[PDB]
Amino acid sequence: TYWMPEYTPLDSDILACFKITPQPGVDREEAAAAVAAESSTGTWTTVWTDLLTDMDYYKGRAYRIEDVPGDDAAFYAFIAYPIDLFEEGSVVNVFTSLVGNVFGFKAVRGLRLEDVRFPLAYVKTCGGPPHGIQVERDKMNKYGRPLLGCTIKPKLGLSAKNYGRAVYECLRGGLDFTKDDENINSQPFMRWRDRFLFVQDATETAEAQTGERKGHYLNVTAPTPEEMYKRAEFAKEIGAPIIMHDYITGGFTANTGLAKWCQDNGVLLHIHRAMHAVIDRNPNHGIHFRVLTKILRLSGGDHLHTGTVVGKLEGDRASTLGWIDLLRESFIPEDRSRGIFFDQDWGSMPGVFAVASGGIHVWHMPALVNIFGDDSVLQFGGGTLGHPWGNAAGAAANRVALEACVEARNQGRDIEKEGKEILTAAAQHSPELKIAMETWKEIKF
Amino acid sequence: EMQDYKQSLKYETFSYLPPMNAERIRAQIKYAIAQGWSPGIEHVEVKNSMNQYWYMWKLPFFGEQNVDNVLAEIEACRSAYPTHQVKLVAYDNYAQSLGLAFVVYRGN
Repeated sequence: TYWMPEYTPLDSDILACFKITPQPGVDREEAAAAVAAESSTGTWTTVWTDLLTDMDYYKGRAYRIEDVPGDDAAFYAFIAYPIDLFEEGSVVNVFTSLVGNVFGFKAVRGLRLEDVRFPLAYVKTCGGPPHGIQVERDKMNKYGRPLLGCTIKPKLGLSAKNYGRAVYECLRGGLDFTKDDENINSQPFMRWRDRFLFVQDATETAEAQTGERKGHYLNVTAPTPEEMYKRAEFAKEIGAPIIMHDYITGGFTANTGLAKWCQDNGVLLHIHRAMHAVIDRNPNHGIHFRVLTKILRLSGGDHLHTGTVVGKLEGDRASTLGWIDLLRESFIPEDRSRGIFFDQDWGSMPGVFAVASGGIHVWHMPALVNIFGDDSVLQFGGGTLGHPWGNAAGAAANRVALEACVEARNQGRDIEKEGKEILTAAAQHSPELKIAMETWKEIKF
Repeated sequence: EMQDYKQSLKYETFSYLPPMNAERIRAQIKYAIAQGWSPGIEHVEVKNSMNQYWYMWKLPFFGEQNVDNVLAEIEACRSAYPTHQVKLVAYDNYAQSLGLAFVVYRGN
């Protein structure tokens, strides 16, 4: 009753693609049907109350099975769910319905949710980004390049005032943003109200001395919603332009509320993806990051960490580029090479800045600019704070490298091919960049 | 051997590079045009550089394919407002954004 190979999905249906690794011997159509049932009705055996309902309507149906290229032990199951199975404007409900129970199904060795098609009629019920890329650029007055940020380290042990000192020195050197670590909420060594006040002083001081708008992603991730909103309110009260939330660990209910609050109060929202690798790393069991990307765009954020792309080998980058498109673009066509199983239309829902972070330094700049283009935030932690002349100098080196790569790009140069030359030429006018290049040059013995 | 970082006011994109000569400015105009963006010129008093709304010089140069005419207008705007900061922008109608924006003369 759940395997319906003649079913043509409606344009309003939510669709899911599950990669199923069945127990050897289990019939593919039976497994697909079982996953459709558990993720909609939960059961195969009819009880009398079922007969009170329109059973043909209110069920998921598996409508297509495909081989997984390269993996004979698995198959893709495509399942369609009527739009009415779900609470409107609720990523929480869609997620709970799709993934609440089925991952424990004992007749499969593993289940992986690869993609979910959110129909436009459902997308229109969700708040989405508080601002999105283009509004954020207008509010911050920043055009024509990627934005630059830095996470303050160490993550532990700094007072509010010392933390603010680090923030101030980074911002004055040319970074647009600094960032709270995901684990910085309110700790004995640095209580949140003190952090917010000293960070805002740092931000204002650096802004005055550079004449460029600055911000610092103040983490409002908190034990309860009351605390989260109190911290968000205080950021607004003191004039902070941007806050941060850990959407998976704080959770989707909290995130969606906070994003609505940010939209209502003009505050930008940076989203950290802490814990994603618990869920998204195993290729045979869990939820692919591209699904978590769609969920965040609907729940809402103005920036989202996406991975750096450059940290993977050249043949392994396509999926990352796919979810970056899902995050930023209005319409993303099906493309199996990039792991996009369904066309995804966002309509007019704005895109979200892709944030590249993790182990990057000035020598990655040409590739980062080429791969991400302008609507990205490039975060440099060790690559700013580790500059031998300190944070302002570190920031300035990254800023010069970025601007030199963008200018070269705009001139029509192949900036990856000519990256060393572009950086070297810029370093002739920037002592800070010249020594940064020395600091992070890969030494080969 | 540590060198102290010298603080000064900045002016957004490209302001961490040396100021552009004619050749470098022309290359940016040609880029903007190749992207289908409409060049525009703005100016403002130095103290008001952070304003969201600068004075527009004439109107945006819609359909303009001639790089030299845009550069000539930049120079003409400078002549009209010799103490002002002068910015080149390029309007992207599909994004409702600016594809490019930078300060050509930093003001005085």
